[PDB]
Parts: sequence; C-alpha cells; structure tokens
Amino acid sequence: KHICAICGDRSSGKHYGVYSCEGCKGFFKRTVRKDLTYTCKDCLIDKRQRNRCQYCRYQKCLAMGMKREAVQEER
Amino acid sequence: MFTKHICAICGDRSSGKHYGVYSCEGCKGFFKRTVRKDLTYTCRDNKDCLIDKRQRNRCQYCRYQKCLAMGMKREAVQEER
DNA sequence: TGGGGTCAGAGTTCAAT
DNA sequence: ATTGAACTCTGACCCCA
Ligand SMILES: [Cl-]
Ligand SMILES: [Cl-]
Ligand SMILES: [Cl-]
Ligand SMILES: [Cl-]
Ligand SMILES: [Cl-]
Ligand SMILES: [K+]
Ligand SMILES: [K+]
Ligand SMILES: [K+]
Ligand SMILES: [K+]
Ligand SMILES: [Zn+2]
Ligand SMILES: [Zn+2]
Ligand SMILES: [Zn+2]
Ligand SMILES: [Zn+2]
Repeated sequence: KHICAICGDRSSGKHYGVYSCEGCKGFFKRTVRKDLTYTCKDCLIDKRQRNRCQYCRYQKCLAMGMKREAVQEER
Repeated sequence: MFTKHICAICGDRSSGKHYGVYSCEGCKGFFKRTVRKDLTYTCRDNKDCLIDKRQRNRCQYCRYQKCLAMGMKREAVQEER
C-alpha cells in the first residue's frame, strides 16, 4: 500500500507497523521519544490539515495501529 | 538453533560464533560493516557505555571496543564478494 | 556450522517553516 | 521547535559448503 493510513499522503512503506508517510512517521517518532502530550477531539487528519491538530494526528497514528514500542532509543 | 548460547557482547541470543566469538546477528553484522569500510567511531561519554540488547546501538565506539574485548578478530572478516 | 548477501524498516539530518 | 524529504544503519533471514 502506497497511501498513508493516517493522513492519506503518499506512503513510504510500513513504519511502526503501519503504511505511513515520512511526515506521520517522523511525527510519531518525535512524539514517543520526547514523551510529548498534546491537547486538542476528532479533527480531520488529511495531507493539508495534518499539522493543524497534534492531538488528533497522534490519536489517529495509534488508531491506525502505530506501535510506541517500535520507536527505539535515540542513538 | 539458538538454545545453547548468548552474545558475549550484548547478551542477545546467538546461534554460534562469528569472527571468533559467540555473538548475535546484530553484533556480527555491526563488526563486519565496521571492518569492511574501516570505520572509526567516537564516544560522546566516558567510554564505558552500557552495551546490552536495548542500548547497543547508542554508542558505536563502545559497541566496537567490546567486540574486540570479547575476542572478535578483524582478520576473520573477509573481502566483500 | 560460520563465512557470505539482502533490504524493510529501524535510524538520522537539516533546509524550510 | 517543529516538520518532512532524503538520506544511513541495522539485523532477521536467507545462501553456501
Ligand atoms: Cl572506533
Ligand atoms: Cl556516545
Ligand atoms: Cl536489553
Ligand atoms: Cl531522529
Ligand atoms: Cl555507521
Ligand atoms: K532483506
Ligand atoms: K532501504
Ligand atoms: K536534511
Ligand atoms: K533490522
Ligand atoms: Zn501521513
Ligand atoms: Zn483535534
Ligand atoms: Zn550482540
Ligand atoms: Zn560510549
């Protein structure tokens, strides 16, 4: 699948268990690494609006099956 | 089979010896790559970074010194086919 | 075996915002 | 600080004698 399951943008392969784009991959990574927590509870997450709501973007990452445990230690 | 051994370097599972030492597939691949390209690394800390399964990639310098300390032989790495 | 190889999916960088 | 396009590294899983 070459469509990001989260935002619908063109996809880069599987990442953390989900067909996703580099943006959603990088966003999920940073969210898990820094243990970040956001505040919005169901905004639209597509390509153009993906950055508009960090809370909803991260919730959808999880809802599409992204695995926190797949984010490794910073090297 | 993997029942018999663990990696002398990081403690992950091992199916046997590589370059002279019971090691996992990761430390095997890591040691090979380091030698093949003659890579030099640097440690940001005190040259005693903990090397286990979770932390092994966090300092390549320390991972490499431990490969040597445990007995891995650079000369066992062959030329790239 | 214990040498070899591959490449998906982890990693990172850094210009642009 | 944050994003994401475009890179490098890793290691599970193969191939052989
Ligand atoms: Cl080194
Ligand atoms: Cl370091
Ligand atoms: Cl560990
Ligand atoms: Cl990173
Ligand atoms: Cl490297
Ligand atoms: K492969
Ligand atoms: K690749
Ligand atoms: K860059
Ligand atoms: K890997
Ligand atoms: Zn996406
Ligand atoms: Zn929202
Ligand atoms: Zn190891
Ligand atoms: Zn170190």
